[PDB]
Amino acid sequence: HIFFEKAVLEAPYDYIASMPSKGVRDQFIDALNDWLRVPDVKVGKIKDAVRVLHNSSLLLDDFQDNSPLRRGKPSTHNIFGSAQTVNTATYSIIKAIGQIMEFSAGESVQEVMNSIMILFQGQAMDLFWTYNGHVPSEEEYYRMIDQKTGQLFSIATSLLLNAAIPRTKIQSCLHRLTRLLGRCFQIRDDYQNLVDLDEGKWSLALIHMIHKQRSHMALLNVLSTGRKHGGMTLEQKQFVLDIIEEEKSLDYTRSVMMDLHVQLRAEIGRIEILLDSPNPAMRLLLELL
Amino acid sequence: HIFFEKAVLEAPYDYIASMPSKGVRDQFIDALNDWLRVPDVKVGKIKDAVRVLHNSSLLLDDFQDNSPLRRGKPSTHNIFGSAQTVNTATYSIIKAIGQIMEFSAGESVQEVMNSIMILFQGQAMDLFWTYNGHVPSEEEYYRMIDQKTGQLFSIATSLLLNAADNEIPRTKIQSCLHRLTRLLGRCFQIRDDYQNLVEDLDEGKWSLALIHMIHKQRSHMALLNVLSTGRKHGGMTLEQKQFVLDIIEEEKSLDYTRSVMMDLHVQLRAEIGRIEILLDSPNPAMRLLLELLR
Amino acid sequence: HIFFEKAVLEAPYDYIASMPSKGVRDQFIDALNDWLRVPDVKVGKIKDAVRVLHNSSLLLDDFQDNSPLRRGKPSTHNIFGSAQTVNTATYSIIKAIGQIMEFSAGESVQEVMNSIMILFQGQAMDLFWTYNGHVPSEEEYYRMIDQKTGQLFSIATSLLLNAADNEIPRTKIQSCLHRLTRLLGRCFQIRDDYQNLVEDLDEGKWSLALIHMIHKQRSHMALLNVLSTGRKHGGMTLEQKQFVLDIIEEEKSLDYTRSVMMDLHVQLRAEIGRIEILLDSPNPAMRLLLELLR
Amino acid sequence: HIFFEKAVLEAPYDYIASMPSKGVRDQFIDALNDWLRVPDVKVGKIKDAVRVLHNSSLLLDDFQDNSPLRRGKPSTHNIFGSAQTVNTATYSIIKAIGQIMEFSAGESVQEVMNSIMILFQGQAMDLFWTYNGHVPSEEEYYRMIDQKTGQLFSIATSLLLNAAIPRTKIQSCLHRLTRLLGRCFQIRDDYQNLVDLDEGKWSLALIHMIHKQRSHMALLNVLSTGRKHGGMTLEQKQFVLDIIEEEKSLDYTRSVMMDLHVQLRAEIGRIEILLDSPNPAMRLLLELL
Repeated sequence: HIFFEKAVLEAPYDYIASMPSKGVRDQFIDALNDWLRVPDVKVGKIKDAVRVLHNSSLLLDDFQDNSPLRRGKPSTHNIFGSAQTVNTATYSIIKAIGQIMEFSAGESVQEVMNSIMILFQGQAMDLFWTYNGHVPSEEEYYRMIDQKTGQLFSIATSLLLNAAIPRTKIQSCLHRLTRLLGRCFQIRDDYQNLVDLDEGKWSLALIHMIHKQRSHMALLNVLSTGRKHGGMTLEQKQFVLDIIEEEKSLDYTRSVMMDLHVQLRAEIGRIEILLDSPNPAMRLLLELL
Repeated sequence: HIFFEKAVLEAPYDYIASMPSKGVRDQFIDALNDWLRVPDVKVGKIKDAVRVLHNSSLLLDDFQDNSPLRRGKPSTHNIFGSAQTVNTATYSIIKAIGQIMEFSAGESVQEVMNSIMILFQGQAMDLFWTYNGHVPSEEEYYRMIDQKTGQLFSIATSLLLNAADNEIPRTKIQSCLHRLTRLLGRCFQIRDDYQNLVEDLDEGKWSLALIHMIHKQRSHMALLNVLSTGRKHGGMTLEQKQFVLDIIEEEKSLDYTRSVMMDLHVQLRAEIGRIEILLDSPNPAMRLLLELLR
Repeated sequence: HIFFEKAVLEAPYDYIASMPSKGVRDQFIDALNDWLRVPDVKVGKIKDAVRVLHNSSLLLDDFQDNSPLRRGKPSTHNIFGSAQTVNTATYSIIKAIGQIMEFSAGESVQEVMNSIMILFQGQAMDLFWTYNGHVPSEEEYYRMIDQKTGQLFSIATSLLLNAADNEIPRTKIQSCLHRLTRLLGRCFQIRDDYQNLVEDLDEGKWSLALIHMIHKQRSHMALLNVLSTGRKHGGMTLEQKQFVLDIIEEEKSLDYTRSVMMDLHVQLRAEIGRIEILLDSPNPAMRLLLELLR
Repeated sequence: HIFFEKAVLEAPYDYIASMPSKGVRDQFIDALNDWLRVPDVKVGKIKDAVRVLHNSSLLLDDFQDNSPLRRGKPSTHNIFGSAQTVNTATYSIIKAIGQIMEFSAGESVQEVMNSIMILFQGQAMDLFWTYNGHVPSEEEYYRMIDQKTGQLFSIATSLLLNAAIPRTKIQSCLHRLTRLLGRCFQIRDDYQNLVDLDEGKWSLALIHMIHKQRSHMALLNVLSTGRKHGGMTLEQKQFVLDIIEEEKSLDYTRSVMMDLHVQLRAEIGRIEILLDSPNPAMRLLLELL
């Protein structure tokens, strides 16, 4: 009937939903709801909207990096074919927009529309630097990371500032905290995924090493010419392993995390002092990293 | 520099922005404008957004059906890779959705996006059939063709009408126009099909001819089993493809779509004459659009 | 010398003539003899012909499902090649049909072959489903299982009864016996299935479990799409196979066949008690046959 | 319904039937009906029975020699898979037996049952000599050929002698003509198929050359060791081509045909003189070769 055509379109989403999600986009909102304090009948709807947007982000990601198994279960790219996964991810983002064009928000449609166009620009960069071997710089890797991960919490917050009653004075001093939390969470996720293979999959633990001016040019010319001629040899695979240990990129991630925290605990304090009410939970949210 | 990011993202959509489309969406919009009588500023922004949706559908369709040379240049999938064109298409769809929002919000645009998710339910039906091999019926196949090809004309008309003049009959012509759009989209899909079989796409997709043959009790088993061996071996043969061409030549397949195209053509002709009697004047453009369908 | 031709033809069937079958057709025939009370010359020729049909079905089945090690030796397909085992199987089927003709022709044997062509309509249904991927229903799946596994027991019983004693109730027990055969064959197929899932055959075939899952609206799409990708890539994975095992563990699949096996077991038990009241004495062998079904 | 399960089993047969059959098994019976003169309501049934038996023979053959295209259209082995073609060929022979267990014949069931067991023995030999490289001898190749082709006309005639009224005096002097016509027709078919590739596909035009004691041992050792090590080289493929020309196997087929004819025209004469009625058609049947 109609339920058939409706449950076949939403089948890949129904497969990615049953995954044991970390529950951060649904906890950051629960921690941001301590300050903004929107009604439950609305915060739940916004949580649903950011949840479908993020699950569709995973749907596009798990295909945009060919991986038979993402975590525990097999990857949607490897179960429903590839054409089905793409044609359901696109429908899912449009459905989330229509969910945002509703009670989620009325007049600031351009606000979330632009904050989604940023989310796709910050991803095209990753696909470009992987498909074209064009190694980045930290001034651009941090740009991309904040252009692809933080642009989800940005929509998550820009819709909670459209419902929550002071003024937008917090905005300029609230977005900052959003982008900071987003970058730190991506960095923590990369760290846990590391503790390696290349094949066009950059990270902080690689943009710090491939720019270490000691043995830098050896690196900028080891990946290439080998990634063309097959993939890599066997002593070369150990070479970069021992190279990452040299300057200890794995410790620059620790240092940047030790700076994102002390940047968070001074950025949360801005909100804690703007509104005269502590937040015994958002300070505990930092246990994520 | 954003000047570079904003041009690596748009790069795929720019690659088929200049392809020789020989499209008809433009002619249909310039023919509906003969009735709606909207300012040229409007008929410009509408074409400059429905063309984005169309080219985005091309990226999204001409990639699942991995093709080679298209008009002298290879398919956008093989050049920019699969992962990059998908991201550019998902962005370009949102770019057009944002373009729509700007021109108008009165009379609601929550029914202009609810008319795009239908354009993806249709493609979802098609990509579920071609993948899981489930043969369609005849009514279900017509439903998918209406959902997938005609829905883009439906978006264009539902955006045109929403800023038509604020005069005119308004709603008293809306449902009639929507029926005209459905029949016109169905004809323009079925005509490209009948031109393809004058076949060559037996690698997975489902034309109306295939729906005619697989449903006739004579040789129904044979054709069903041929498609299964094809999808099992990834392409049938140059010999088995000649067998399917001979089934088409046997069951009078090129005579059953013609008897459907020539029927939908007279139906569209009756529909257009019904539009010229609903507080409207002649449209020698629409009757020149039907001539572009053999 | 014919001594060589007559031994290269019989060579494949002789290769599984000594395989450790652990079969049950013999036990069932020796249990039906407890009722029919036929001369041992009969109960010998019957087993020496229904065993030929069974081993021939093995050649014909264990070849389409190209397998490797079977009981410590490879499948008869890989040793003698596909073309040679098929010819030996088609000959051995006719050898058993000719064997049947000899023992008896009164009461007609034109209904003993009409009960073998059913055993091939069943296998034809199975080889059309596994090939063209058409999912079965539940009643159609039970029909195929009755046609394919139970029909060999039906041949044995319709040959036993046709020379049962010329005394006995005769026809007044024929239809009851035929219902007993159908239920017993269905149980012995479903039990081998439930033992296979304590799975490992997701390369094309269709167990009852697969018919339970693909029919439940929850995750019906997921499982259908997994089987399509499997049959498209020729085998799914070691990862996707674990996904199907987790669906089985989720939808309570190993609890729905058990609720069907334990139902068919009580049904068979009631049927056997109904046979002991139809001018017959106890059969402590039949009630020891049911114990060989967990 | 029931028509479904009935038309799926008989679908491969329905595909091999639409082929443009030569129409020999339905013409040999029409030419044998001149002497025996059975009723039409019976000769048609026997023609149907031998037609399904022969179409099932083709079904097993076209799979037992892997060929994507037999003639004009594609091969049943390459359309319905392989498991379907086998499981319909077997059903077709059983159905033909049941058609023979009827009006076709009543009491002489063993006659046609044995004449079908011979038809499968005469084929197992071919599959053995192909699957095992065991080159035959003419004393065995003629045996196999008469054991595989003539055993169809044999059933075609043994059922017309079960309906047709003299005695079985003709039998012993009628079977001979059947087997002679069967061998000559197979030889004519092989000749037309030749006027080559090996891969275990013997013929008269090969059993005559691979036994030509001049260059014989070179042949018995050229095929093997090469058919294992890949297939063949490029000068070797021309070698046997020029070898067949040497002794002219292609002319021993002509000589054996020039003997089968003069053997036929003296075997048909036996029937022509036994019953005092000429046959202006069976003499014209010989135009097949």
